[PDB]
Amino acid sequence: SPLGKLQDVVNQNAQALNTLVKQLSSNFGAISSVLNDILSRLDPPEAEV
Amino acid sequence: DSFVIRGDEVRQIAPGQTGKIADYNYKLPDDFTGCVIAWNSNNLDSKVG
Repeated sequence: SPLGKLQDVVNQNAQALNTLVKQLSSNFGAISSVLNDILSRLDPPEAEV
Repeated sequence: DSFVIRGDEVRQIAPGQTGKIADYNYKLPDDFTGCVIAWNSNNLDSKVG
């Protein structure tokens, strides 16, 4: 428990990286998170949007 | 650029439009800047037979 401060620093950094990686599964209003799916199922102007 | 096409295919003369005319006859780039002008030519371009 005494080393909890050092473990909080490691945990915060790990959580931040995990959140950043998890954000790649977010559509953000797009049809799909996957870029390849968007390119395959849409024409290039619609895909670019 | 001047050509004669069917009335249905007028929509295909646009950036990022997929059609028989667009794929194999006249292709417009997506980043194209300019004006597409189309008018009916039935009276002069159509003959009987």
